[PDB]
Amino acid sequence: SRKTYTLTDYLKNTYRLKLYSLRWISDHEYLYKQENNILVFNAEYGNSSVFLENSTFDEFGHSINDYSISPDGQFILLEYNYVKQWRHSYTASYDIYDLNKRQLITEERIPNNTQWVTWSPVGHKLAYVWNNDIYVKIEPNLPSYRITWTGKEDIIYNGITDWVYEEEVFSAYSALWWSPNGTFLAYAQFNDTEVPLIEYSFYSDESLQYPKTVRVPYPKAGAVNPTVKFFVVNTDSLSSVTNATSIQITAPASMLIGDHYLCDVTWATQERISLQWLRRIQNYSVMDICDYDESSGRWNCLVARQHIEMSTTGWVGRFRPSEPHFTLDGNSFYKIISNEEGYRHICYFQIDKKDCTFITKGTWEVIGIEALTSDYLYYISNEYKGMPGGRNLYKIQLSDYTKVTCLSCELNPERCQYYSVSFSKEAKYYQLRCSGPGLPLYTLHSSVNDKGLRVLEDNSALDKMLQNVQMPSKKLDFIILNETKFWYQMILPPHFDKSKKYPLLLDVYAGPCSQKADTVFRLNWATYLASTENIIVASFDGRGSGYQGDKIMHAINRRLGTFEVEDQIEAARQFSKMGFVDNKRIAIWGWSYGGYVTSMVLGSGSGVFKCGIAVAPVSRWEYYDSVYTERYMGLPTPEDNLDHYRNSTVMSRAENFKQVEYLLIHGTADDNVHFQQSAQISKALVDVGVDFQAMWYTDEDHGIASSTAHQHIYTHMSHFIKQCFSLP
Amino acid sequence: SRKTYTLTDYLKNTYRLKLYSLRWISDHEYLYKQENNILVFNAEYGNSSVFLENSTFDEFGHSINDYSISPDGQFILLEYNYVKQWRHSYTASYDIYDLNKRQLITEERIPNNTQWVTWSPVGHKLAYVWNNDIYVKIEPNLPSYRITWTGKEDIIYNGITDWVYEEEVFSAYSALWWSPNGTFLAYAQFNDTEVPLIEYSFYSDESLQYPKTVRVPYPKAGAVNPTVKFFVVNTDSLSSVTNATSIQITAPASMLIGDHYLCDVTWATQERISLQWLRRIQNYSVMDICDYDESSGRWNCLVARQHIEMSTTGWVGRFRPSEPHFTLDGNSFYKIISNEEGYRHICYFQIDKKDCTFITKGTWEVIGIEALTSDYLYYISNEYKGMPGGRNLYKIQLSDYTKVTCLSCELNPERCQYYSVSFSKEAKYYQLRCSGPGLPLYTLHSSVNDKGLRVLEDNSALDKMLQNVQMPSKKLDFIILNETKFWYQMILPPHFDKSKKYPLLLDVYAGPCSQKADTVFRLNWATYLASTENIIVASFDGRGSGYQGDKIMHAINRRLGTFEVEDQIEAARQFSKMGFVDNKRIAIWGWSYGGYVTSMVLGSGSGVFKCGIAVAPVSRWEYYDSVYTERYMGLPTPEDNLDHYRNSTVMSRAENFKQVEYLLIHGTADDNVHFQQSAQISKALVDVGVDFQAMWYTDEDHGIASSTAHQHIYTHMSHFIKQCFSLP
Ligand SMILES: Cc1cc2ncc(C(=O)NCC(C)(C)NCC(=O)N3CCC[C@H]3C#N)cn2n1
Ligand SMILES: Cc1cc2ncc(C(=O)NCC(C)(C)NCC(=O)N3CCC[C@H]3C#N)cn2n1
Ligand SMILES: CC(=O)N[C@@H]1[C@@H](O)[C@H](O)[C@@H](CO)O[C@H]1O
Ligand SMILES: *[C@@H]1O[C@H](CO)[C@@H](O)[C@H](O)[C@H]1NC(C)=O
Ligand SMILES: *[C@@H]1O[C@H](CO)[C@@H](O)[C@H](O)[C@H]1NC(C)=O
Ligand SMILES: *[C@@H]1O[C@H](CO)[C@@H](O)[C@H](O)[C@H]1NC(C)=O
Ligand SMILES: *[C@@H]1O[C@H](CO)[C@@H](O)[C@H](O)[C@H]1NC(C)=O
Ligand SMILES: *[C@@H]1O[C@H](CO)[C@@H](O)[C@H](O)[C@H]1NC(C)=O
Ligand SMILES: *[C@@H]1O[C@H](CO)[C@@H](O)[C@H](O)[C@H]1NC(C)=O
Ligand SMILES: *[C@@H]1O[C@H](CO)[C@@H](O)[C@H](O)[C@H]1NC(C)=O
Ligand SMILES: *[C@@H]1O[C@H](CO)[C@@H](O)[C@H](O)[C@H]1NC(C)=O
Ligand SMILES: *[C@@H]1O[C@H](CO)[C@@H](O)[C@H](O)[C@H]1NC(C)=O
Ligand SMILES: *[C@@H]1O[C@H](CO)[C@@H](O)[C@H](O)[C@H]1NC(C)=O
Ligand SMILES: *[C@@H]1O[C@H](CO)[C@@H](O)[C@H](O)[C@H]1NC(C)=O
Ligand SMILES: *[C@@H]1O[C@H](CO)[C@@H](O)[C@H](O)[C@H]1NC(C)=O
Repeated sequence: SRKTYTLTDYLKNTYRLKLYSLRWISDHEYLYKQENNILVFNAEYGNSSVFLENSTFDEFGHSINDYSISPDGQFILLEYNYVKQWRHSYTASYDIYDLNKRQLITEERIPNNTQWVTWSPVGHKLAYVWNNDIYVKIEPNLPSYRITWTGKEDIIYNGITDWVYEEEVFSAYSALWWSPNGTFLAYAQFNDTEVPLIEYSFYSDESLQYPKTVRVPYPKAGAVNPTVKFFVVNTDSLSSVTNATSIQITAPASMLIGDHYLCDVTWATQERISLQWLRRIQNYSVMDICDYDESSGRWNCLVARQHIEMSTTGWVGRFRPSEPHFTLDGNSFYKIISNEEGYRHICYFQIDKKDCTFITKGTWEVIGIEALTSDYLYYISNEYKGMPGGRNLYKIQLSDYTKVTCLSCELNPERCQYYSVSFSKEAKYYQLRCSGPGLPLYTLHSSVNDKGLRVLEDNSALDKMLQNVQMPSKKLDFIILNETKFWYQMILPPHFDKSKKYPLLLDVYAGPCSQKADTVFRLNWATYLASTENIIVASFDGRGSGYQGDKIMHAINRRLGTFEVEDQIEAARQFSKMGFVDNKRIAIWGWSYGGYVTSMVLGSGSGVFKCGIAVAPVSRWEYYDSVYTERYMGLPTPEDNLDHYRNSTVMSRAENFKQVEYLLIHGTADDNVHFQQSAQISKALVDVGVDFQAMWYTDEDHGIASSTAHQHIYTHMSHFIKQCFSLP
Repeated sequence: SRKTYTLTDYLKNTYRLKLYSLRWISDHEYLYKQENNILVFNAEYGNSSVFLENSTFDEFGHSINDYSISPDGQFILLEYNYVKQWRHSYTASYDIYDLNKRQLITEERIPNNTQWVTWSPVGHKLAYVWNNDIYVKIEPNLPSYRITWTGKEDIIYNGITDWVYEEEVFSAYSALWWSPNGTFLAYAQFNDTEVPLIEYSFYSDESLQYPKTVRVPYPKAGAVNPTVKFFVVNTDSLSSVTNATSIQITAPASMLIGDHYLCDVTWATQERISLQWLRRIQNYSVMDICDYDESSGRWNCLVARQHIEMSTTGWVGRFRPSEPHFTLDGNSFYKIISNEEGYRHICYFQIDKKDCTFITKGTWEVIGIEALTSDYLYYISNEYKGMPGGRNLYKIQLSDYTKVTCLSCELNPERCQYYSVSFSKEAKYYQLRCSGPGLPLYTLHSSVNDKGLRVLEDNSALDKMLQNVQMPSKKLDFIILNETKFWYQMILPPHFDKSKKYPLLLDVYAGPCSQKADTVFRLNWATYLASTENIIVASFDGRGSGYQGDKIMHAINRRLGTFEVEDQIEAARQFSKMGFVDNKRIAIWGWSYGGYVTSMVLGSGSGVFKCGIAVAPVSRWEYYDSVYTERYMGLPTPEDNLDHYRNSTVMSRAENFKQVEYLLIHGTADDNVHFQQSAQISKALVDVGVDFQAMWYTDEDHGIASSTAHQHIYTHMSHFIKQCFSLP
């Protein structure tokens, strides 16, 4: 066809995927960003109208980052001056705008540097965090009622997470949860007094004469963790001339014996809070159901209705214990739980009753409970066809658990095998979101019929463009390594010939609960390596991987660095048993956990790999964070699992790296997997005679995310792959 | 047959130069280590006696780092437990041993972690620094007096230097100076209170979980400097119940007007100190000459005894104002001053007189004054043959300044063109120390007659070893740019011929006062590049270089990054004009200042250089230290020289590096030229799109000089020059 997908197209984004990201604002209405105008669309009858003329700029002159409308409709927040912190955390400035008047509130403004803002779910109350303390505005033009006073930089956090709870427990900076009608404000406080700092240099722009040492409370494996308290405040009874009153609700006594984590907060009703707790050995978990009591102000959590969850073989959850989806009445909930057969399935709990009824079953897993109605529960799963790498929407009839209906399986079954869903409020309308194996398809539905109303974006211009390109295909299949299936994918070059020997990259992540063999569509680096340079970029899911039952996933418990690494050698070995793969040209690469896994493969002495690349790798598990590492490994005490902590290091395999070419990459401002880890790889290689290639990225974080640095890292890695595979 | 000088032979140190490391202890005797038996030798007659046996000090329990015999012979310091700090500084443990008995001094011992130790010049007194304070010890067994109390880590340095005084002022961790007979002890005090810290990480062993942040008071260009005060204690009047009085000698009013340094301390007489100060703009210096009185104990410095040394065109000194050489009576002195013509020569000063009288002149420079008797002043110079990178010993009859006589020129004129000298006490004997261009040759001589007594070491065993190895030859010659001779050296391959086109490396330092073209013999990395791989390694001293007058040296004044860069490029243009060099295979490399000029050459755009390697380079003069930088640059203020601080960065040349292959190298614990400096080069290259090779070194300093990291850096660089020059 004359043309390929080049590296320049990946880095500059020539061939664009169009998304259809909408925010629901009611039970029937949503917002979309059509050009620079924000339109509201009525999802029943189809019609739309312009809500924001004046764009993305003009209301003060500032380029706006977000447009959060209050749920009653009367007000709007304009977010400006975004300053990224870590993965979810940021600071910004916040002007509140009156929509019934069309004018700015210059009375009692939210101060710049604000860490978090959230409207109450009803009305127009605000709660915001600023300087580690919570603030509450009853009206947006009236003074803030301050609510905590204990906040201090790097030490006490009220209403926002610390480093490790952000990245590793909640997946979020926020630690405010409102009651559904707006009355109570629940919040968690974190305490980082005795937690040790990672210290790293930051060089800044050229004019900064002395480097800044950036210092971050960060527990690594075995270290002193943070501590957690949990509170509730009533907002309707805040005194205008006295202090707020925050009633603590203490964690259950089976948690207070050790170090523990608060891992979930979901309000069941206006007067009921569900709270999951996790022991530091993350295989024992306790939910409290905590009702208010109007005669005392307090929160009682009767131990009878608390629900225990545990693991005798791994850890509770996929990363954390799963979220309960309550029924409206308060008195029951559904929750994803691993069953007796090993597989993760929906389970119905009744508030004062032990155990659960499994409402789903089989050799496959539920991914998430998406929406709960009077008569249906909607869920995504990988059930369809026996493929653990596809996603489809389902609905269980709650009066007859045998009446499950797939709502997305058959809509376009060759093009669309990987769905997600965004439901409106009360679940009246649902936007399906296909994302492979053909081009992303975005469609709107009503829940009454399951009939489709409109097609929101079909990716037509993306299609028409890509018919010029010699595009690669994806094989998706399995290999039976015992009796059990293990899944894989291959991006194969265009014009692929089974009687020709191609070079073979493994893309690797490989960590606990990962998935790399999937039906998703991607325009990435691997698309350039197959399209232009004729490399098969394959990828394997082995022992330790997710979405397939705990006999696969929990294979790696107390044993990181072993079977996820060894089955990746077996995957390359197996692909080279097939006769379209060159034996003399087999690279391996990953980022992060895959950087780690790549280095352990390179240092195993297998013979199979000529070269590899490790970007921002872990190298030794005592250098990475406590919450993640000890979830799988235990504690690095010799009463526990110190022997495997020490036996699983990249450093202790340094000797075998002279059999291989090696590129090591890392960002010097990595707040996540610190530059330490790569500094310890490189020193071990130096101390044993091996030669390798290195590349630091000055000031770049864990994602190596800057536009110039992203262009550079992939250009450098391309030249490494091409020299290794003998390509001009 | 014949083998070749390989990289393995360089690294493992196969062909070893024997030196002759003697140490004078009298006017007629020296000590020399043989087998860890230290022997004393008699100079005239040549006989020896074993003074310390190798088997003695096994019972001690430790491997000894140094021996230091007292000037009366009654004692010895045994230094052990060496722990390097910076270039000259260290911490140690010290036992004293009695040589009239044969036992250790058991009580009143020098503490552990002592920073510096020195005997008085006559006798057996001990001044030591520990915890930043001076302690005096009149007899080895008696309790130590405590001279100072103000000592404080990182802040107050009594009798030792802070960072910048160690590196750039004294070349020495020491800041004690005894009087010749031992009655007085003088000291500097540095005050680093407001000097900004520089911060960097230290990762340490694999077992260290959090990286430590090293912090060092370090004044960068323009930043607040340390201050200085100067003191003298009479150590024959220390009270056993009260503190020692320390009389402070104050600097001249013409130094106290702004910032300044104390740059030389020389005792002239038993009651006469010479002190030499330098303004922060280092083109003005004042020598005070301060006499004691027994009338009060004050030290009065007469202004009718001050001598001013200015510079009209650059800075005072080669690196600092030169050391004075007092005659015995103390009333007159000789020092190396720049004459009217710009060339450095010996000037005879008389104390009360203003002017000086030149004792030498010509088109060459005096390197050092090495001895002063009543009849002769002995000096090293480059006069011989017109060669600015040769060295020879001279003597200058003080009764007749035209009766100059070269003591070393004609000894072995083909083998020996680079000398140094060590005289005995009172200058009765001298060791000459030839360094090339043949194998090093060590000889002893008598001063009364200039008769050679013996050969001490001749490197006979190395010469036998090298007859079976194909060694490279060395050309040392000159080009003529703008009517001036500028010298170069070429290390030419074995069996070299005029007809082939050889690839050319260009080794560089290039800094102010440097000399990379000389007559000294070396077995180095360049010897392997010539021997095995057939690479001409070349070197050139352009403008800015020393030894050739101030018309060449002060060309670079205020102007670093300018003519020294231009002239390494023009030297490589010129070397291509000779027909034996491949102009598609020029490369460039240096270390430190040489990595700065490598970088400024590689980013010039000249077309000459295909590749190069900057190791631990400067990149911006505001990141390097104040004392060095501002010597040649002024202050980085817009009232001074800011504009040229900004024009002369590597970063502002980043876009042009797209034309050249590039390897940037740096060790992360470099306390001298910080890892900051390469980290801002790489940011600049990234933010502009240019690929480059990188290499870091975890915990290596400015030297990159561990056994493992020395093997690894030179192996990695060897790969880069081979693959650039297309060599297998
Ligand atoms: C699809 C899905 C669902 C889900 N639910 C939770 C998380 C989650 O908690 N993610 C945080 C995580 C990225 C694992 N933090 C650790 C981290 O960053 N690590 C670990 C070692 C290497 C390095 C990397 N990369 C991720 N998903 N994804
Ligand atoms: C021949 C000779 C004799 C001598 N006596 C003293 C000094 C001296 O004190 N020199 C300053 C020095 C120790 C090199 N510090 C500066 C330094 O290390 N720099 C400067 C920028 C790059 C980096 C390097 N390399 C130099 N000489 N030379
Ligand atoms: C910071 C803090 O709360 N420290 C408490 C202190 O108040 C108490 O007096 C002491 C002895 O009982 O115990 C500490 O843990
Ligand atoms: C849609 O049309 C009806 C009026 O017939 C009404 O709901 C509203 O004006 C329109 N809504 C939107 C979002 O455009
Ligand atoms: C911060 O708030 C101030 C009010 O103090 C406002 O004038 C300004 O626009 C805000 N943003 C910045 C970047 O200062
Ligand atoms: C934070 O925790 C430390 C113990 O790590 C304790 O001393 C301090 O009192 C706590 N502060 C608050 C506000 O809870
Ligand atoms: C509220 O209490 C805090 C102590 O937690 C105190 O510092 C503050 O003065 C009180 N505020 C008011 C308005 O009384
Ligand atoms: C919200 O529910 C609470 C809890 O019972 C009740 O106190 C309050 O009256 C309700 N408020 C609103 C606005 O509905
Ligand atoms: C949790 O894991 C540990 C470590 O493998 C094990 O000893 C313990 O029995 C497990 N189960 C519970 C409920 O603690
Ligand atoms: C050298 O020999 C003479 C004569 O025996 C002796 O007096 C002198 O001490 C000896 N010196 C040494 C260092 O052995
Ligand atoms: C210094 O301490 C070491 C122990 O590290 C000990 O062996 C030695 O005897 C001590 N030396 C002195 C002079 O106190
Ligand atoms: C050191 O200097 C600081 C000013 O930076 C001053 O406060 C202190 O007194 C001085 N200390 C000594 C021992 O001179
Ligand atoms: C000075 O000496 C007295 C004893 O006379 C002693 O107490 C004091 O420590 C010394 N001075 C200082 C500043 O330490
Ligand atoms: C050293 O010279 C000084 C100054 O003249 C005098 O006070 C002292 O007596 C002399 N000491 C010795 C040991 O010669
Ligand atoms: C020192 O250098 C400055 C800066 O170039 C120059 O203006 C001045 O004349 C010199 N000052 C002295 C005291 O020689």
